[PDB]
Amino acid sequence: MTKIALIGSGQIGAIVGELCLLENLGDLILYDVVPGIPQGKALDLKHFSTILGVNRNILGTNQIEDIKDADIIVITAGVQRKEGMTREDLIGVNGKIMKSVAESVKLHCSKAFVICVSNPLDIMVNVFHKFSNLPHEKICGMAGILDTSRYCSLIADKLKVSAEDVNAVILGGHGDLMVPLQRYTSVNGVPLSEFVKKNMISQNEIQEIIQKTRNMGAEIIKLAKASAAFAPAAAITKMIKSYLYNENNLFTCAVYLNGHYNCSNLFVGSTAKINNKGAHPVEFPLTKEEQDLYTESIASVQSNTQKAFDLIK
Amino acid sequence: MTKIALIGSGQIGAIVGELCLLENLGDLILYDVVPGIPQGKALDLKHFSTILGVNRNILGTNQIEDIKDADIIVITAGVQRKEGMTREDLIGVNGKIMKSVAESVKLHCSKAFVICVSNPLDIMVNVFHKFSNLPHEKICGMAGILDTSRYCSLIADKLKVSAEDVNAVILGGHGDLMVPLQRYTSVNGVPLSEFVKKNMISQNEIQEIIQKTRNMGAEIIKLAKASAAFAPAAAITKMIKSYLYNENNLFTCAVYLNGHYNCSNLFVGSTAKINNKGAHPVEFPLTKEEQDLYTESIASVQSNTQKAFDLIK
Amino acid sequence: MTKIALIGSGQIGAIVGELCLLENLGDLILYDVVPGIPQGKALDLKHFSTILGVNRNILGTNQIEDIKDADIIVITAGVQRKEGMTREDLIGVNGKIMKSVAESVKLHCSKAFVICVSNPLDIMVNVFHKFSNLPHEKICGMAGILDTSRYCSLIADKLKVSAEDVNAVILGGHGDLMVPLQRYTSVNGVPLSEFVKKNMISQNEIQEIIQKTRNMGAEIIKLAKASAAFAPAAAITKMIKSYLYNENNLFTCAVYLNGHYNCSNLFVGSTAKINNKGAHPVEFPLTKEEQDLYTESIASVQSNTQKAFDLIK
Repeated sequence: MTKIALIGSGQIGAIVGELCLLENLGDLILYDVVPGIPQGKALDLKHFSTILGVNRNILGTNQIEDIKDADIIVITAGVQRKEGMTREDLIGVNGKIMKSVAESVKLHCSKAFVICVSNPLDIMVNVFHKFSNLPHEKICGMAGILDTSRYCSLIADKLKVSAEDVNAVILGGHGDLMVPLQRYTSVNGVPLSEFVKKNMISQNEIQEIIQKTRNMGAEIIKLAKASAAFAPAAAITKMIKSYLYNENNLFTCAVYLNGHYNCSNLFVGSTAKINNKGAHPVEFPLTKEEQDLYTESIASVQSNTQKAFDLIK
Repeated sequence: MTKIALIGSGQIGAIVGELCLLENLGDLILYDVVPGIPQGKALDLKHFSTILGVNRNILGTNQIEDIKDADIIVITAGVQRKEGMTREDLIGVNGKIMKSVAESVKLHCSKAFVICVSNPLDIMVNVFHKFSNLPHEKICGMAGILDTSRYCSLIADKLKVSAEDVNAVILGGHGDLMVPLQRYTSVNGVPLSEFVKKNMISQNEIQEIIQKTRNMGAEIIKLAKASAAFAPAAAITKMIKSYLYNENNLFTCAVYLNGHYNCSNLFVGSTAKINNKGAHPVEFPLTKEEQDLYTESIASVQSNTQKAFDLIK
Repeated sequence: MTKIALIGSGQIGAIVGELCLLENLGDLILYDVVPGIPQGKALDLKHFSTILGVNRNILGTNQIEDIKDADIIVITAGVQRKEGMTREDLIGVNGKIMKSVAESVKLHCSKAFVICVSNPLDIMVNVFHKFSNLPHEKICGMAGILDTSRYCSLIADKLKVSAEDVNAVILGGHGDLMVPLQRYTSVNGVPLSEFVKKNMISQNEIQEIIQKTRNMGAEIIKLAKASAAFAPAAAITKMIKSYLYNENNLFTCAVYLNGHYNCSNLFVGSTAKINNKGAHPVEFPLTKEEQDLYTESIASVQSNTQKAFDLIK
């Protein structure tokens, strides 16, 4: 009975649709602006479903009114960045597309939980909120779970351990001003600081890893000649799952801050729980230096969000 | 008989129109997309003309077909940057506007000489060339004359001399990668190097001046809460005069390079002569270090020009 | 050595400063209440000066004490009217600002010649006189030259002649009660009445022109979405020139009447000469009907001037 609507049928959207079919999360509605594309991917996904014994319904469509009564909405519509571009270079073109999608969600399914993915991520979440007229808890963007997977993946490689239980918090905008927290990084419970004391990893090796985590999005674009698709989709699916199954998991994602971390009235990457009712920020006690870094990231997201609103007229 | 068409009736356009009326350079056509604005400024400029005894014709219009048979075209249409923004942040919105203007010039007056001013300058000149179908010598952008005026103005102040005969060459993009050439700076003929030997100015004071020249555009935006208008207009007028009167003056402006300075197929800030036939680059013998700096500037302009073409689809 | 102080660094002030630099009339002191604005315009004006080979000094300031020893003072401080407003609607807010400026001039440079421009013009001149404690010949307001340029410009267009030597007298307040004098309108010496006899223009066409001249201020505001700036500045610059160069030109401007045209103890738009010693009214022989119209205008100015003094407590 659950309806999952994918607004954008590119790489990310299709793979999210694939993962949702693998876990039987819901019926799919594959939407795109380009005719034929969603209908063809929906065909391929039905045949996939038949081979793997999944039976959920899949509809490919160019009529956005088919999004009605979606429980979940995943928004990937928009242009992706090429080599040499920043995520912020898409601000003009994607802001306008995000506004249009917002307007469509507004009239067709105002009760949905909305996961935004178009870049630059944090900025586009703010745009969607502005024109959608949905409650702020019902809107978020995925980024932190991707950046955290990259940072944890690198930490795990340097320590010669499974990535499976390396956890971390990364705060801030999905961009160069991310703030990975060493204090909030653990290996099956054991703080990262214990591995520095044991000389298994050095403060310089960690700064290196933080730099690679920042540039990772660009590095994949350079190498693969396309932006990351699989990890983003997995991250999104994890947020969907936490919402549908009321799991109340604690992630980093772009969420409405409201007095948390000395910030108010902005969507930005932060620690949050996701459940039945949506995405809810949680404030943890930062050091001065940590909060300073986080505020600096918040400031960019503030500026660029204003820039985005301005360029929409 | 000469027709001067101002595509854009903001600050810069109006002042250009004013300066053109002061020197009797031609009849004006004031064009803008926004209804009423050009017609009102035209009324003001008529009254100004009556007080100062200038008698040229002035037409304010929203019909871009009135640009027919313009001998000169000055393009200021586009958005200006606000505090905190770079010129490059306008790339998305202005590239689209510049293309549209290009298309209009193409069908309505293909024989005009075209001075582009919309930011980011060098990049927007390349866009205009691409979609206008005009010869490359008939297109340029003003920037170097403005940057030079700033640099020369600061040099003059430090040396306690008249700015009147302080001349200089600044190569490269109108941006943070400008290359002011100390070797090609003189004070009524006397090279700048003579003033360093005489201890009237130091190498550090010069580097300070170069930095202020680079940031000057932003510094005026911060202070005046609007971008510079008088100096840009005067620089534009100087280039118009050099074309109309066949003066063959040697400026820096954004010009088609074609094997000059190891660069081909790009409009970028360079040394050029302007006459009856348009803007013609001239190559001077640079040192390795000078050319290295210039090539680095050229590279940005290359990248960002590609970016601009990409974002136009 | 001449110092010209612009009290108010908006559109008009800056353009006045521009025109003063073009003719080398004096060093500029750009004052405004708003921090940064004059300093930024002064930068732009220096760079303008450098391109055009002008070398006068230009100081942007928020310290009104920098107005000391100004030979000339131009006052544009104040709020401008928007669409649908009359000039008289500013009476409350501008009267207070004018008083403050008066007080500052009083203590910092009592020997200056003062050209007031804030609206409603005639009323604000009277306010400045009251609180400034300067001789009445050393104070005037520009308006007539602007209204005359408009009327002459329209008469020139209808007669298919150069505006260059169409001259006219317009008496009275800068407002709906202007009194253009047909009898005192000539085309290179030839009275307007000769062109009516020759059927080149009709009495109705003239009344039409007079109506457009009255509404012209509002018509620009409507079309350009801002009030006229180039023509007001040129008028101002003309009055500056006539004072500095002792020209003894005969204009219409707001001047202290003292038994002239049956009026005493009021600044109001009238025929005057400007020279070294200030603005001096001159009475010409009016007809009964002309004088009646003029007295009616003078009455409004009287009333509204009283209103202004009242609203200042």
